[PDB]
Amino acid sequence: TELLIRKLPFQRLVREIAQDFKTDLRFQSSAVMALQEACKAYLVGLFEDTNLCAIHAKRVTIMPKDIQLARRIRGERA
Amino acid sequence: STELLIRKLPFQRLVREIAQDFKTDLRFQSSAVMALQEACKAYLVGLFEDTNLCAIHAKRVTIMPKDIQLARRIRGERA
Amino acid sequence: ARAKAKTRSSRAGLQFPVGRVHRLLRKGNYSERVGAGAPVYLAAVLEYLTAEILELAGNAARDNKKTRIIPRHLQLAIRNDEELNKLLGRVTIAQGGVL
Amino acid sequence: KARAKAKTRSSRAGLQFPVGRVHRLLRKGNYSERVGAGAPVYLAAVLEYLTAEILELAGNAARDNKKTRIIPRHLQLAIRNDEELNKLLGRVTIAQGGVL
Amino acid sequence: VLRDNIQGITKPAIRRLARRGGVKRISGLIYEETRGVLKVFLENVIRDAVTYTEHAKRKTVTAMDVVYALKRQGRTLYGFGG
Amino acid sequence: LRDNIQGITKPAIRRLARRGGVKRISGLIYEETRGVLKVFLENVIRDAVTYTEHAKRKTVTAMDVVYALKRQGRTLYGFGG
Amino acid sequence: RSRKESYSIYVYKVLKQVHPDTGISSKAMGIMNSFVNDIFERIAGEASRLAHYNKRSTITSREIQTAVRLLLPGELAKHAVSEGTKAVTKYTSAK
Amino acid sequence: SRKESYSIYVYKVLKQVHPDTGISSKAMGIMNSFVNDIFERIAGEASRLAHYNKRSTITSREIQTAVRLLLPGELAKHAVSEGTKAVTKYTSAK
DNA sequence: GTGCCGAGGCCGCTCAATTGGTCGTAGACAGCTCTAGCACCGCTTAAACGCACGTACGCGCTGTCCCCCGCGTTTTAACCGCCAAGGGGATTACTCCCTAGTCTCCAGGCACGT
DNA sequence: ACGTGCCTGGAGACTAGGGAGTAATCCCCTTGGCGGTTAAAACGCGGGGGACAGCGCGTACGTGCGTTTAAGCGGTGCTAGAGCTGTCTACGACCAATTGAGCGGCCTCGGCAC
Repeated sequence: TELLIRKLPFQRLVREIAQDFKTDLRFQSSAVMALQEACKAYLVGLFEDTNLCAIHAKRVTIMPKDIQLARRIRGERA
Repeated sequence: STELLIRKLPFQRLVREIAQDFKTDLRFQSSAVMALQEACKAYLVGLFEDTNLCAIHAKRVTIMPKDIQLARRIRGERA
Repeated sequence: ARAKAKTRSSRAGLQFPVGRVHRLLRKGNYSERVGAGAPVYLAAVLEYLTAEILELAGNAARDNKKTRIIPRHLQLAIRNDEELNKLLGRVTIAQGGVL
Repeated sequence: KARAKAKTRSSRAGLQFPVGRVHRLLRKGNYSERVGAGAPVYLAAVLEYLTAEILELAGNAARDNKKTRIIPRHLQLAIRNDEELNKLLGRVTIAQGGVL
Repeated sequence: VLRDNIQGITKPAIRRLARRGGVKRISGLIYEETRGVLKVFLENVIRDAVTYTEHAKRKTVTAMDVVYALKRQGRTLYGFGG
Repeated sequence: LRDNIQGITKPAIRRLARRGGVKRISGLIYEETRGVLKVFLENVIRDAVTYTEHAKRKTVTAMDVVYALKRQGRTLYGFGG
Repeated sequence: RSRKESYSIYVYKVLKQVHPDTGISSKAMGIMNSFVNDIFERIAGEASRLAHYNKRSTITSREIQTAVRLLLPGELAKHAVSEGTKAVTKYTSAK
Repeated sequence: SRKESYSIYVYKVLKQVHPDTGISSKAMGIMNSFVNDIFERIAGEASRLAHYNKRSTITSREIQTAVRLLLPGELAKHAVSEGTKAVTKYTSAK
């Protein structure tokens, strides 16, 4: 597990979010594994865009403004 | 509605020159050229908005080819 | 003999055509069958969205001392409302001005 | 009476993918009222060609890593190391593609 | 019920994700921003998955609900079809 | 016809950039913008010509352009009739 | 002796309902037609997908409601669902 | 009940391109997802193409145009060639 | 105060929406099964965490020079109007051949066993 | 990983009908040419704003290490709910007759530009 996101905390976070949409919801294990895989892919792609924004400002340290710029150019809702 | 001139005749010649590499003896409806021009206007204005965002990030006020390249790379457009 | 014909839009209290919406749903290759309430629901939703956009655009035109809605006012209404901008953000309005 | 020996439409077209299953899927899916005779054959040929391309590049990746089997990492490498397949499958997330 | 589990994605996990994306150095203010971004993304996906589940009269979210919710974002996911 | 991308003049690019909020423009921006526009137009016109060829037509119509733009994820209102 | 259909008269009726003294240009009419058409195809396609996911052959108001929830954001979705439910209730109560 | 899948046809194509290579079950699942995704993309594009021209029938001409619209560059040329070859052989084969 | 044109109102017709009846089947509901999601517990050990510390790097400041903007002048080529030609899109009518549907048959693909 | 039974989805043959291919016609809308005349672009110049390199400082990040935390695993049990089968009834498709809604062409004069 190179990109180790731990199972139990992620499952608890997934359950917490779903409580705001429907009460007493169940989850298959494969549904949580799909959510975790999507989260990994999304975050790796966003960190790649963030690193391009940092290099463009002649930096090696990624900063929150880089993430904001990448997400704005992508068109993601702030 | 707040005029933003791209001249009709050179753009038409450009569209005909581009299209002749896909099919010879092609006709164009006039509304097709108007739609293409409107799409080009919108696309370029939005790209310059992203380019200006990229230029400010580098503490500049002058947009440069590298800003366009970064904006298009983040957008996902093919280089 | 039969009773006087009443359009389904009048029955549902709508301005949009329920019968035309049903015909388009049946023609469109969306499903084998179409329920009775589906065209009514769709017409109601379309009427609501049209009313929202025309309200905002009429407000925008009024703020310009103009009594007639033009594509610029529709563009202003779409871009000045967060919900409409999220719904209609990737859309190009002809002659609307790219801001 | 004397029915000839049945011949699959896959064998008539020289294909490995099932023409009959592709025809049934096209009919069932409410894509159109009617389906032509050659449309399932064309679709099955295209699908088989794309499958062959991807499996060839994944086998090359598996061979370059000296493994005798294809794993999802090899499919991810094959997709991302070819320009056309990256253009076709760039927006796609492969399960276990990055990590094994 | 336990809440504030977004802290469950730890700083070293974010560091690992960022190093796989090519990042060399990470500001200390990146972690909270990353947690917020992840929360927004997860909220959108889970909202559409729960809508798909509620439509089907079910009480359990399946892998196909997540796949359908992700697909209609434009984030197709392979390997959960069966 | 050969040199028509130069018909998108430097003042036109300056106007489009000003409308997008740009204050100062480098002199190397115009060739890059012309190349970007050429790529975009090539993609759109290729898909529109495919649509036209499917219909046994010789004239590209506004609906072909609207369909080509729609499948890029760029939706153009006001040319459907 | 031929026709092409549009939503112009209904959009005009709704416009007179909301802004009695305001008019609309033909260009804006075309924009409104394109908008209505686009929203119709979006909702119909989502409803068709929803019916296919559940192995159903009928598109009902439940499919339309779920599609509207999927496609429309936030308060727009909440108000559209309220309007559609109100209209369907009024329709079914009648005769 | 009985889920139909492309595993055996993908395995036949694998033994044609790499007769000594195997494939894991997870890779077969990714290949199944890929085949389904491509089938639904092409069929949807062909269905839209038929409706634009006021037609009721999806023929090989709609499939060819869908392949040319969806596949990029070199991929479209070879896919079109393979489909035309299959249709010609199928038409000749009684 | 005057002139323009485009948007609003009116009428005839014609075709698509409405009403009524019939019937086949899709789906809603009940009952059952048995699978898999959830909760608890104890133990281990991997991973996160908190602190210290050195140094790489972000950021502010300064100075030079280059190259963008604004302005005035000349050029050039878009554009509008008028005319002509002709290609080709849209419509209609006829025909024939291709696809749906039904019934019969069987062989490929999947669960079980080895 | 291979052999085997069976059972369900695919293939064969025939028929009816309507979808689509083809020919003919017309008229409209795209393409080309020519002249003038004017708006827009191209060009040159001068100045100063801004880009960029160099430098110093101090702060915050990466690394290492001992300690703490809680995740993971295996086992057990419970019980909700998903998936399947069977019945039956309401509901939507289909057809035929009726009629009013809606579309196109014409007439008018108002909101804007000059």
